[PDB]
Amino acid sequence: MRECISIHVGQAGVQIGNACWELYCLEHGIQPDGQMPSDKTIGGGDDSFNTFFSETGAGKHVPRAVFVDLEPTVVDEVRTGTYRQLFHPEQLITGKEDAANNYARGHYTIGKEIVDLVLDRIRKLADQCTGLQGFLIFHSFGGGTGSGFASLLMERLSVDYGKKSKLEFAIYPAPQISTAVVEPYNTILTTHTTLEHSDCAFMVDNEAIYDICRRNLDIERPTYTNLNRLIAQIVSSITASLRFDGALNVDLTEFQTNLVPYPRIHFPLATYAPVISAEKAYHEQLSVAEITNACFEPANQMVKCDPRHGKYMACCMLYRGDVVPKDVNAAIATIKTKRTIQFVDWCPTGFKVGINYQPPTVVPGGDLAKVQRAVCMLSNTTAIAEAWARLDHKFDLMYAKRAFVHWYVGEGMEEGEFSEAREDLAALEKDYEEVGV
Amino acid sequence: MRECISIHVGQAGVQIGNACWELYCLEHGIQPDGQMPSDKTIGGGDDSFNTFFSETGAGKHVPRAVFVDLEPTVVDEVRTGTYRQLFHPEQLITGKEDAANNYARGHYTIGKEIVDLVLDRIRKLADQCTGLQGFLIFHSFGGGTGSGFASLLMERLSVDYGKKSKLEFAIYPAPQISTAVVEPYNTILTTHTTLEHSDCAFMVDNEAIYDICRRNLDIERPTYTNLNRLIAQIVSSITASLRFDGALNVDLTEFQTNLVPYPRIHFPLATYAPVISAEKAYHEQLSVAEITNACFEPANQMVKCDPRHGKYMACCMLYRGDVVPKDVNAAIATIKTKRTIQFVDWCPTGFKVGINYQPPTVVPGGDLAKVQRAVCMLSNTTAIAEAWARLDHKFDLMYAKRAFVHWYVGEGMEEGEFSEAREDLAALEKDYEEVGV
Amino acid sequence: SRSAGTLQTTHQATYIPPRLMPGYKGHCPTMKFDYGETYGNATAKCLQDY
Amino acid sequence: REQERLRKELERQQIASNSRLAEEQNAHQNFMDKEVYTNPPTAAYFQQFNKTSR
Amino acid sequence: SSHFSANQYKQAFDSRRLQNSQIPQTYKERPSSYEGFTQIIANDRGHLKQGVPRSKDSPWGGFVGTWEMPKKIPGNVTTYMSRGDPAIDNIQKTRAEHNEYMRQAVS
Amino acid sequence: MREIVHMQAGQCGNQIGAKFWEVISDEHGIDPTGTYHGDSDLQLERINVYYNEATGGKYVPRAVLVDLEPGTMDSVRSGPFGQIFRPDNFVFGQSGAGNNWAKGHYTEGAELVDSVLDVVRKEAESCDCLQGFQLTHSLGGGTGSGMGTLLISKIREEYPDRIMNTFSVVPSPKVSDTVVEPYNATLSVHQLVENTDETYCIDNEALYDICFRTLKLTTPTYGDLNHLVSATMSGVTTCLRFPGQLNADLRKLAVNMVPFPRLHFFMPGFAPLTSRGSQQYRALTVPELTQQMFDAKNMMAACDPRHGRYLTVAAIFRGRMSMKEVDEQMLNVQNKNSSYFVEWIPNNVKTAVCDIPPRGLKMSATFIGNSTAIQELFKRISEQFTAMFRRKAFLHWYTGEGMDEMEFTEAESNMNDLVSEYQQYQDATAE
Amino acid sequence: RTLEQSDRQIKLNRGSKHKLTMDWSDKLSAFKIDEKCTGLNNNSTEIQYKE
Amino acid sequence: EQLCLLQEARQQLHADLRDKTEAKKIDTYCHDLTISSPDICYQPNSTRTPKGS
Amino acid sequence: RTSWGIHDNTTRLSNRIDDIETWRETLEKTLADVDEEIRKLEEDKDLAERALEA
Amino acid sequence: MTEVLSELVSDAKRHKFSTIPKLSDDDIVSVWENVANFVERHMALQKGVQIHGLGTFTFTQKKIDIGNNKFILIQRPVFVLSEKFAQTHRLSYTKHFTSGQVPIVQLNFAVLSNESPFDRDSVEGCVREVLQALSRAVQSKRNVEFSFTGIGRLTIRDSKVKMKFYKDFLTMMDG
Amino acid sequence: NKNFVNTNAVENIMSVPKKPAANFVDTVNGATHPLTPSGLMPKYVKKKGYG
Ligand SMILES: Nc1nc2c(ncn2[C@@H]2O[C@H](COP(=O)(O)OP(=O)(O)OP(=O)(O)O)[C@@H](O)[C@H]2O)c(=O)[nH]1
Ligand SMILES: Nc1nc2c(ncn2[C@@H]2O[C@H](COP(=O)(O)OP(=O)(O)OP(=O)(O)O)[C@@H](O)[C@H]2O)c(=O)[nH]1
Ligand SMILES: Nc1nc2c(ncn2[C@@H]2O[C@H](COP(=O)(O)OP(=O)(O)O)[C@@H](O)[C@H]2O)c(=O)[nH]1
Ligand SMILES: [Mg+2]
Ligand SMILES: [Mg+2]
Repeated sequence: MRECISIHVGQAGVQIGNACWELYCLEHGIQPDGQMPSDKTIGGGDDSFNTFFSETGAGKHVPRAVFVDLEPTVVDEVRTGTYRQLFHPEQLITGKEDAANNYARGHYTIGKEIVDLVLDRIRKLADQCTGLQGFLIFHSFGGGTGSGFASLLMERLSVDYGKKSKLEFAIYPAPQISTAVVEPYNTILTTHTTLEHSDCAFMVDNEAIYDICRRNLDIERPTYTNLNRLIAQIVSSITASLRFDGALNVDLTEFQTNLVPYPRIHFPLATYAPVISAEKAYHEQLSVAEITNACFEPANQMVKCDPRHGKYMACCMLYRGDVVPKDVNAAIATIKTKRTIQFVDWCPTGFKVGINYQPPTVVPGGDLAKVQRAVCMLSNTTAIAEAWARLDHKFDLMYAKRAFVHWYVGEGMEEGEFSEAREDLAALEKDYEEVGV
Repeated sequence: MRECISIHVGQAGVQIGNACWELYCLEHGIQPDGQMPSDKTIGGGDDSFNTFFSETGAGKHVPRAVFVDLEPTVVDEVRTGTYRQLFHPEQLITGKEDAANNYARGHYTIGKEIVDLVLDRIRKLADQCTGLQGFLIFHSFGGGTGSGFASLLMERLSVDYGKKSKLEFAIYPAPQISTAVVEPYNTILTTHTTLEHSDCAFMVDNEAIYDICRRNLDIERPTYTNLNRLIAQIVSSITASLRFDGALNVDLTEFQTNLVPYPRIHFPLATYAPVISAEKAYHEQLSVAEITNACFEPANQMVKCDPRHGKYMACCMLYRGDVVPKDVNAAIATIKTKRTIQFVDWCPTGFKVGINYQPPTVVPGGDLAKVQRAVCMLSNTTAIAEAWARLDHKFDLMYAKRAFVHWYVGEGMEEGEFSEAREDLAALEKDYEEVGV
Repeated sequence: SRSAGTLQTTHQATYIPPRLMPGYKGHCPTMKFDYGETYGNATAKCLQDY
Repeated sequence: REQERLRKELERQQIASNSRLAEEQNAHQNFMDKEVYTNPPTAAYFQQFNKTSR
Repeated sequence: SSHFSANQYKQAFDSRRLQNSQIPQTYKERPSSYEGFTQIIANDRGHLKQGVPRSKDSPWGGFVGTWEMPKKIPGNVTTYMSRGDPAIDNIQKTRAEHNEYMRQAVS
Repeated sequence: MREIVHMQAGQCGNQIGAKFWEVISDEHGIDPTGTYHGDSDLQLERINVYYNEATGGKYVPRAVLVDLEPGTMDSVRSGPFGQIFRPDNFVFGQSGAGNNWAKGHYTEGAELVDSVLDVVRKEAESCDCLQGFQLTHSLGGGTGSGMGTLLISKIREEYPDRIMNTFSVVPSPKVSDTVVEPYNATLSVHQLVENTDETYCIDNEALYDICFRTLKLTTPTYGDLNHLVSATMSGVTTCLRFPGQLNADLRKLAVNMVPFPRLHFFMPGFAPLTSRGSQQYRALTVPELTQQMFDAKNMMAACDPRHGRYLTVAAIFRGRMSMKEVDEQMLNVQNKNSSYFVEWIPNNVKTAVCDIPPRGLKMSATFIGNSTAIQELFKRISEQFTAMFRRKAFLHWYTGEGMDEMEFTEAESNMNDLVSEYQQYQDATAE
Repeated sequence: RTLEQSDRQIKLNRGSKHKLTMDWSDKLSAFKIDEKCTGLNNNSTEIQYKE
Repeated sequence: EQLCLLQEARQQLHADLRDKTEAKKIDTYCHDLTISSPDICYQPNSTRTPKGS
Repeated sequence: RTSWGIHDNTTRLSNRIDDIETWRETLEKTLADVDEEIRKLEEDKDLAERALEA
Repeated sequence: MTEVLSELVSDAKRHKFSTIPKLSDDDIVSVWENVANFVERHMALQKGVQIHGLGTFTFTQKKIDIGNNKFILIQRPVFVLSEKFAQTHRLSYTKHFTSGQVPIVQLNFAVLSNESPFDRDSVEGCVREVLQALSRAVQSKRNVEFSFTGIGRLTIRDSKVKMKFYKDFLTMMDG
Repeated sequence: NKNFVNTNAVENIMSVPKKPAANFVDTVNGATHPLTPSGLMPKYVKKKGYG
């Protein structure tokens, strides 16, 4: 009834989708075959899974996901291994030539090759849906399919589906660590085209979670599997209220209304607490105030933008577990009295609480310790203007000599798009400056 | 007394009927030798086969067909095949020498040596059946026997039987795939004499069937056997209303009255849904809503044309299997509220449904799957105007300098018939445009 | 020839009787009643076109 | 509830039959890929060269 | 081509209720009344006669493929609030360009 | 199913390609007959990238061997892994080259190019995706330089949308071994810069230095040279054949490494490369592989990385490893030796990770560098060219085979202004 | 001598696989016993006075 | 030359005959299996058709 | 149907035991035919080869 | 219809951002006159001039063997489009069977700058900006008639390229 | 002695964007097919002499 469609575009999107659907199967008791372990009656019989898994006439759970990439390696690796019978093969779209870290290749070239098939699969899934809540689109702001095809797909989704929720889960390029070279070019060109065709975009980088895994989890050399497991925990805490009964339920149509103060300001951060291991959780008494202070601590933020440098606009706190609203209220009151956390003057009511009774599940052989309570901390702050300024500085350094422009132009995008995109994010940068006062 | 005379003209018609009578005898439980098994598998008399099979004094079930071709070996391999005891010997009529892709040779020289004998055999079958309902003419537009002799046969049938219904199944030439050079000449010569002597001709394209088998059944290299199995399933879904029981059932006189608006626009399009194989059929919904959404799709049409680039006139929908009228009704309603389908202005009511109870029968050695639901959609859209205009262009490329015309001139036909055929199909182009206006 | 197995048409390969229709590798695993034959040698042509 | 259970059991029967048909169809497809549609020339194709001195 | 209402059941037969998350097409609800003896205004061919007010739209309907969509899409803001005057101006500019290019592609 | 057509010209190119197919047949477990004898299915999924199916389980390489001297054709047919190749794509001539670029280009070398292009066209439209063309040769002889550049020009005229990567063994002045190699190199660098969009220049003196310091190697000969070259040949295309955490193919490397079109001459490298005496004293860690990538003596193009500024650096890792460790190492090198990096490109590193190591080693690494220090070999070639062009030496051969001195002047001017473009982009302010 | 050693390892592998299939078949049959037991409620029709 | 062919035909028949004798050992073991046999239990897959059948 | 089901497949297994023995015996006799032929050929090889020094 | 005189040269001269704003509309026409004479004098000696840009000028040799060491040759000069430009702008090239027994020489900036009173830095821009202006004219969907005076006219009408060779060229290049 | 930094950025400003490939895929695995010839793009209804 509370159906959601998950579109995972790019290698980052597909790997995050692997780590997400593993956790979803562990939550809903689904084997990597699509079947209940017990019969139809015992060990199940509920209909809580219909937000993510549709049910055929025999009782086979198939996910409401569309896996898209232009290279075949990662999608074929999904098709052959572990969850080979769970995922639908027609919902595992892949192409021949990758976009090769190129926004314009993903937007006008091979990205435009596949968008008809992708929209056909999406409209089949939406016709299956009977009360669709929105599209969770997992991608990166890196190169290729995560920028170009994601922006083109969201443009087409805004064209045909109207004002349905289009929540992005976007991997933002970190201030120091970044893999591609043309990544500022792709990020500028994709934020320019996804400023308008978006409702909200949860912004989750890699370096901050690397520091989190070093400092709080003691992995000291984590990997993409750990990163995507934490991102999967984030998206599960966001989507939990649509599947589990709680004191305060939060649906997907609400995040835009409660986190977007002005148009084009739709980039909130993300934080999960308590992200910590077992030998450290043995010595702790983890409670509502402690995990709220951990959320508001400028070290558990999963994007390298410290909130000391800006003002909060909106604050979605998703409490999940055996949490009590009295201690929720006390913790939020003491955060409001705390001075290091700074809220903007035109927003006295800056908090939105969603309480769910389901305790945080744990992946077997995972990284996180099992806790009775967790918070998904989702803040829209002006501290991201620093990241936008740094990325615009990188774009201006790359664009003063206009290196790596001949690729984009010679395979099809006009050069005026670079200038209008930089103008659009300059306008965004001034927008954040004007919002901050 | 719901008998049907099945005429199969040309090599394509002979092979299609070869795959078709296989499916009919498998549906009615008739052995390849023609003897129905003595009880223990069937109930009582069970004369549901009487629409297609008659009863001799020996208990043999000879079909109400005629396999006519102007060639040996193609009907002779049937005479020496696994169904050598099922067909009456002069029911299968062969010529001696080919028309050889020549409308003139099949219409004026070789056709008028076997047309009298095939009319005599058709007369014997029509005198035997007491509730003669219609003829089913299976042929191809590639030419030779399938065009010239089929046109001559329908011309003689129009004056012999009059207002008796004459359905056709025509293998229309593909846009880019062509096995013969002189196919535009043959097709436009036969589609000048077919129009005033026909009722309704379902239109089937080999390249579209290739694409359907490639993208749905997962056979990357399909074969004419698979093609003829699909047309066999189409005609079985059409004629199941006569043999089986249903909620509301569709006569053969329905297919003319409820599908063609004007006397010379009688070219509808078949579509089968689902067409999925058994490897993937366990892993979908098989709902009537999804199979209606699949039959209203440009990627599943049996002809290679885009129905979104034209307006529909009528849709004859044969629902076959475990279908219910209200889910059928809701499927039709959501199709009517879709964007990409636009009906024509002068046709408010553009649907005609028939609900049957018997599920489709699967051959054990075919490529399809055992399903409880199927839709045979017959769409009379304006998207075939592109196909007729393409045929006119391919005619005007050749006829501008009298290519290949000496064969037709010397083999009976005069020069002017090409001009009248071109003018008639130009008038058909004008009709197809002004209907869409 | 006999040895190459190339005298099978598509119609004879696929239009087999429905009682034996789901065959394996283009044969009938249950309809086989001739075992242990000795009379008959394969010549140079038969062994070359195998 | 009995009608719903009967519908689900009919679906399960269809899944079992389709699974058997699926393994047969996959075997047939692998047979037609790795056999039939291959042309390795035998010794008889090369025997018909250099058999006449003229 | 005639989605002519259901009175009590107009609450049902909605695109939102029948699993169509796409935006719906507006037919003419609430049928009108006529007097009688409607003119034939046609022949036995499909023609429209001479003097008939023929439409100026495409006979093959209005549909654009992927390779003829605009390169830029406005985004359906429909709000015009908390934006600057040049923002309002160029949002109108892209909306007008969108409408013109779809009209030209249809015609 | 993106896949690469391999072409190999001259004796040097043929021997390098033979070693290359030996290496990437070991990586897929393919015997010289052609059958697959591996253990895991990972070596069998992307076997179509370099091999084409035959009857049975036989894998024929998609390689074209071209030479004007038949002796090297016999040698590469009868050498190790000579049975893997198809005898039909062994097109040759029975004349020779004579170390003459004019003879390899405007004479009987252009007689063979019809059948050569027929073979390459057969392999090219025997494809379904056709990722690109990969050529190996040397700019020291006739068939390597002249015929190789003729194939480069014709293939780029045929398919100007495919990734064309050529390796080419550039001549070193302290190796000599030919007297007309500056003429042969100058007349071919013009066709390389204008047509080819990915070039990985390899130098024999750098190969000898790597053998003599990092591997001891009392008598290396030409086997170890082609072995290291084949290592870097496999390490740049490993992500097309094996999956990984962060994939990157030839087009992605060309996009992230080539800022401007005529800026595409690279500096390949490989790690680990450990001597027998130091085998037990070394622990394979990602920082150790990163250092051996970013060591000057480990370079395979005779340039010194300290003697110039890097523009872009592609780092392709193989084996199970940590993305955080890779990212911190490749950020730490930029933070440490920031002076040897252009400041108008932030994040001068493209990073790729494949989790399938070579047979044997658990981890390995591959360096590709678009350094501005590549100009020094071009300057050495240009100064030798003007030294033996000052007195019009050895020009009677080229004028006999049909060239004018104006072609030599064009070659010199193009090499000079290409080096000047390197210097101008090297000595550029940030903004 | 290696062929007669490799024949021993085949029987040892299939002997050890047979011991696993002993244990796995007991788990399936014990699963079905607990499958009918978990489905028993007050309104169960399965239910019986018995000793 | 003929002795090498006659040896080769012996080597083909001996490898075939070695397969026949211990395939009969398998089929006799399945023939002697009964209901009351203790080496009889439920199987994980059982009804599969292996490749090369 | 269950008691007769075991008996039906017990005869099918017993038919295959007799089916292999129809081919195991013929292959065993040909091995004796080949072994006798090898012994005869080696003697006749030796007879002509002993005639070389003759 | 768009000629080469007074529009492409003027656009390449002003050209907002230009490498060579000093050379005049007579000078850019005269350097392409020099290019035409260069192509003429190298094609005369059975060679083929390739310019990265428009395309390549070659022959189509029609060699029928008479017998007794004689042959009739029908020679036709053809202009094959550069496939990079053809793919960039989508023009329908006329494919011509060209053998590899034709030496191919690139455009000689040293030759075009030797007798000219100009230099290499100007003679390179004089062709780069002209190719850029012709590409802009192809974007503008205007009927391009770009001349090669002394050889022939290259016509781009509507997604088609065809070159009309002059009669004197066709009668002195035929051998 | 030309300024390559300026005389590359000039045609980086004003070089030609190419027309994207007018083709499509439908197999969930690639298999690019041209769209202009195919059967889907309407061109013969336009023609010049349709009537
Ligand atoms: N958190 C996380 N980020 C990833 C993962 N895989 C890739 N990324 C991010 O993705 C960026 C690389 O670009 P991709 O998103 O993989 O490019 P793509 O979407 O596959 O499209 P192409 O460029 O054509 O390959 C890196 O900067 C990473 O930050 C992952 O598994 N987890
Ligand atoms: N769908 C389908 N079409 C077929 C089949 N066999 C032939 N055709 C079509 O038939 C066309 C060629 O005409 P034929 O039917 O072979 O010739 P004919 O009707 O017997 O008349 P003649 O040419 O005189 O022999 C081809 O273009 C095919 O599209 C078939 O088995 N299935
Ligand atoms: N690295 C390496 N260089 C080689 C090899 N073989 C030849 N060379 C170099 O190639 C140069 C001569 O090129 P050559 O083989 O004659 O080119 P060709 O005339 O086209 O065949 C010499 O200076 C050698 O140093 C080899 O196997 N490896
Ligand atoms: Mg990717
Ligand atoms: Mg025929």
